[PDB]
Amino acid sequence: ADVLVPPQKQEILERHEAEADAIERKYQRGALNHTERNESLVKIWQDATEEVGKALEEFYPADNPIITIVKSGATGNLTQTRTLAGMKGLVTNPKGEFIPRPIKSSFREGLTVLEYFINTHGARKGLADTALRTADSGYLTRRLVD
Amino acid sequence: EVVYDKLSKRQRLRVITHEEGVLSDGDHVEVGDQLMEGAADPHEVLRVQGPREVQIHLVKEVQEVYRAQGVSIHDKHIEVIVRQMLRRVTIIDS
Amino acid sequence: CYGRSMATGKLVDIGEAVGIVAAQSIGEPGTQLTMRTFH
Amino acid sequence: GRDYEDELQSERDYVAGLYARLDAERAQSQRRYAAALREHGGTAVERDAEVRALAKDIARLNVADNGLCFGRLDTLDDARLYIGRLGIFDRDNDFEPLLLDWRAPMARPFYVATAANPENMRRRRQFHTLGRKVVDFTDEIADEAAERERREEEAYAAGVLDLMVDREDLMDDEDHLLAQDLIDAEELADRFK
Ligand SMILES: [Mg+2]
Repeated sequence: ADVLVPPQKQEILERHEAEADAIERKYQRGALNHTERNESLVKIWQDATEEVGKALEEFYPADNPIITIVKSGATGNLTQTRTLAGMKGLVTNPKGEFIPRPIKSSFREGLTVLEYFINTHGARKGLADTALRTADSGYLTRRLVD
Repeated sequence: EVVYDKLSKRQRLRVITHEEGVLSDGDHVEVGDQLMEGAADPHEVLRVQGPREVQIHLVKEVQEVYRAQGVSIHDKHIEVIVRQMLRRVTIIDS
Repeated sequence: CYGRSMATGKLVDIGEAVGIVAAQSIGEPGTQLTMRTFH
Repeated sequence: GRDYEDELQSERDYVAGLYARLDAERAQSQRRYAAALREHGGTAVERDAEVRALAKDIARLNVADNGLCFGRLDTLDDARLYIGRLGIFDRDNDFEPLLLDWRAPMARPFYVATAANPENMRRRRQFHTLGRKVVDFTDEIADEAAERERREEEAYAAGVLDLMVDREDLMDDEDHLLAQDLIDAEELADRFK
């Protein structure tokens, strides 16, 4: 009841899903290739996430605790907030690649199962990448000190 | 006149940036000028510009890299790692 | 030539180490960057 | 030809519009990749992924900035299907195909030229564009060092790893993953050469 969902959201998703259907056609109609199709879908859903973000921060009040925790530079971004109240959005394969099946559900509306079994890949990937990042940093640093 | 005629079609050109399109013809280009969008060779710059345009080049590049990623560093910390890369000369003539 | 040590705000003091400070300042945020992949 | 001239000019306007569209998408992807590189809000993996993706995109765009359109395939059925070395669609008008890719299945009839055996193609114009302007209408109806080098690099990376703190010395919340058990000195050397 302070984590607010904007009401201009479902319209958006239906519009962009119609666009995605048009692309599915342009793929079945011999008019396009797989990977370029997935790229197009990615473009569309990124645009949709941006729209959701702008609408959200155009709808939240000015005195909300969350927006006040953010706008004061204390903690967080508007991506975290968008994902908590809007739509997590696209996520990654274990090979880094995106998936054209996005996550149209937030951490408040409640994720489904299969919108939740694709959110793990990147999590484990990152929890493993952190160490390699630290290693390359230590390498560069030891060299610059040498 | 000098010519660099092995220019891959992959790389496009240098954007003129004259107030914004591909490098034009019959245009002025100086000694220290580029001809294709990318990164040059510090050794090229040293052989054709010297030890004052290659150091600047390195600093500028490293700092613009560190600047397009959300980080804030000075240059007197980059120019201490550069000074330690042009303190030796290869001797052509004893 | 160095100038002022950003820590103090005044001019740098003779005998200070400034080649290590640079390496640390640099390689501290090296985690915040876009490294190559690992696959 | 007066008609040839009027056409050539119309096709040039069409290609210039395509190129302006391309430039707009180029600036868009560039800005998006920039502002994802800087902050992106989220965590590493998604940031790096979006970055690599928009980089692929900027490539896919620029690669075709000189000689985009290859020609036309005006079909028997009072219809056109332009061609080029990329894909471009009108996102508004239900993705009507303005420019197929030379790989597409619908763009295979750009290389079938028979003695009147066309699939559904009647006219075919292979444009002689230079880079950005249409010209022609073409109707077609010592293995000693390396050892020490690699071994010294292996040793340098092993020292790098031995330099970082270890689990017997950590001051963190809970034992997490660490450089010493995800990659080996030898790969940490391979990936800097
Ligand atoms: Mg902790």
